[PDB]
Amino acid sequence: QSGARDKMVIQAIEALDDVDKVINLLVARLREWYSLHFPELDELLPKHPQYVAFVKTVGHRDNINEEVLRELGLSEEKIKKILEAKEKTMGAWMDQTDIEVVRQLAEEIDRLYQLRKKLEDYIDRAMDDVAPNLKALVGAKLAARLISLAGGLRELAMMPSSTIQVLGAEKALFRHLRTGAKPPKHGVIYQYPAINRSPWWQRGKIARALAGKLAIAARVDYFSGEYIAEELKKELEARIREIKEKY
Amino acid sequence: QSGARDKMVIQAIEALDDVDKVINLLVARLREWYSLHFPELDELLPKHPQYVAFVKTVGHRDNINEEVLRELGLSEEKIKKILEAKEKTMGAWMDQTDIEVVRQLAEEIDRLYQLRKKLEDYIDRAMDDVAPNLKALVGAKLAARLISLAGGLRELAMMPSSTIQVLGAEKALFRHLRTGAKPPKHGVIYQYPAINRSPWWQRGKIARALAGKLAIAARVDYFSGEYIAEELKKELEARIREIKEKY
Amino acid sequence: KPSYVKFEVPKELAEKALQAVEIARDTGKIRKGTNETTKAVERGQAKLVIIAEDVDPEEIVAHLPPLCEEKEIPYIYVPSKKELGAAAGIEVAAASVAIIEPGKARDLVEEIAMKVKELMK
Amino acid sequence: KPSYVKFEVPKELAEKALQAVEIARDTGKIRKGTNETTKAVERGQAKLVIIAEDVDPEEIVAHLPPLCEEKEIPYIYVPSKKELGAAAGIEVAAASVAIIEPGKARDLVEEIAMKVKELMK
RNA sequence: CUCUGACCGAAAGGCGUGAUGAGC
RNA sequence: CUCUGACCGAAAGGCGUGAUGAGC
Repeated sequence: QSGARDKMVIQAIEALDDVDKVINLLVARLREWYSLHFPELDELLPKHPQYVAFVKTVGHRDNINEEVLRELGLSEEKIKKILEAKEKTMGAWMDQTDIEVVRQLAEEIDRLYQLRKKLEDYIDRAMDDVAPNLKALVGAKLAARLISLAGGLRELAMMPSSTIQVLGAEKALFRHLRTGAKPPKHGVIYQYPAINRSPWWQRGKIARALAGKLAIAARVDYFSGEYIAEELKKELEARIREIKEKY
Repeated sequence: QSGARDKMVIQAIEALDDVDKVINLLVARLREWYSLHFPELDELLPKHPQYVAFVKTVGHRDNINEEVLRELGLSEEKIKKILEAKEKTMGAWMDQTDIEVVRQLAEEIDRLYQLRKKLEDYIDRAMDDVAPNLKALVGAKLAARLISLAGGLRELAMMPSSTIQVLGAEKALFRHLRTGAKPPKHGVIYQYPAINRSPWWQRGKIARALAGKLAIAARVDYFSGEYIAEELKKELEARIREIKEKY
Repeated sequence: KPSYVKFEVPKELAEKALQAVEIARDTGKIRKGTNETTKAVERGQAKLVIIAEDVDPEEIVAHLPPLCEEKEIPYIYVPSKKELGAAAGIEVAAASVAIIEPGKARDLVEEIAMKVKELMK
Repeated sequence: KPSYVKFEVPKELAEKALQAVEIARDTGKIRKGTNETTKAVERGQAKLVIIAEDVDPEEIVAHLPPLCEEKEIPYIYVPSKKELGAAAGIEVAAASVAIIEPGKARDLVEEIAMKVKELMK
């Protein structure tokens, strides 16, 4: 049992979100900065992982040609058009010293994407030793945010379903609770596919159903280690299609 | 001349601040997380590079021994501590998989520290081409903040000294300009040692002395590349003793 | 008797419990069902909580005993989750109930808790 | 004549500058000193600006010509910063001076701008 | 300091192991 | 959209290449 493993899982999911923040931050800098040398590449490569991968392995404009752009694995339209904008760009010239420091920034953002993947692998595997039922229902990541929002597995296992349904809506909840404003129907559980994409008019009842099952899965994970997730998912599948039915 | 190198120094100095933002964020996370395995190291290694270097090269409590701690290069009372706190700790146990992912985070932050020193040296060497005088008076880092706040060397070289004394105080200045409230006596130049460490009653006068000299230093860097910073650094020493003399 | 049943409840005590629930329903106030019951315990609004002993999965009511020890609320088992439910005035069953205000039952509540105070210790 | 002197001011014109500043001081409003002058230019409050040609370093006033061509304000050179200083009514020197409102000197201002429009083109 | 609480469905049935209402 | 603007010093002196006053 141990019993601190849920705390480390929490740390890791929070870590994942923290890592996400810095990637978004460094990438932005990377784009603003390499744009002094090559302004157009920005709109061409809206996908960060691709933009960072470019700067890192290509660098200065002089190094591009047809060759290196395929080994980068970008499509054929994308290549000739970036290849075109180059030979023709209005960007400032960079020295070898100048481009090297921005290539070092890219190299680091790449290390980070790998770190991000490492964390996401850890959470996914650790989640099988911590709350298998939660994983089965909502996915590894979502179950971690739930544990995380509640403060731990035990703290989750103690909550009424109605608290679970609103975890991660804390602002909305406390607003309602004070001024009698209309309550949130969902917190983080909105991510759950069946909720996030469904007629807006059945989203509330699905959240209510899912939270009920999440409460039972959490109590079992914590107090037994018994595996009921299959019944649970099926009984949930049942109740959703039944909701889907009449509306 | 080129003429875009001043925009590159700007990105670099903004980047240097971002890297600092992320290092903090991730180091705060490193400590919360590793503290689940080893609570007591937190206070014992208040200095970040030291905590990171530890988690990264030591890891699990089972590896701590008189040997590896000296090779990590920390003092004698420290290492007599950490050896009691360690075997007697109340922190949770960690498997191999659990500690491997937290050490990955600490290998990352380290890359980040090396990236920060790379930026710090790139600014320092770049400043020597871009604004040698500005660098001499205030140091490369501060000189880059000035250029950054101004919007570029040219913009900064078009300014009155009164603007330069307040660069970085943008809100307090506007608020003084709108309502009529007392003006800021300094912006970023507040870091100049002779300002922030001097009797509070002389700070405005040293600010206004330094702003004076920076405006002249920026005009020379931009319009000539002539090098006057020795006299400028003396006339300023004089004026600062002359200021200290009476107070 | 599933592990979450921490002590043995005399066939008698069980019978008063169910009728403490019944008159507390008409002359008093109760919250039927595990979520509402749990809510009641955390708000210290619970005089007593009845836990059925046939719950499936049994882990559903497994958080009540410790949560009750923490707020120092007395709790008793009854044999049937369907019986419990009819006692509270509902067509279906109920895995737990809490009495908020005992109404005309305060006598019964008191003595359930005294006879309970022993079985624990 | 240092590179920031972009045209050759006839010994006469210079002398009409110094007494335009002189009378615009008493009968009008001027700004003495390079930081006030530059402030007066960016605010379009400069009618004319006079710039000494003996400034050391010469880069202290080197931003005044470009900045003046963007706001269109006419500028002219006088040979001495001490002279310019006195003409402005101060004991020390002045690297540049701007007349805000000419006062009883506007006549001189206009013709300085006219003769100067030429030395540019 | 952490929503509501018995109805829903044309019926078959669903529903306190949570109906209904509800601002991630 | 980006402070103030001729004083300060017991004097020697400093000071529009910025005195004084002023909420990084």
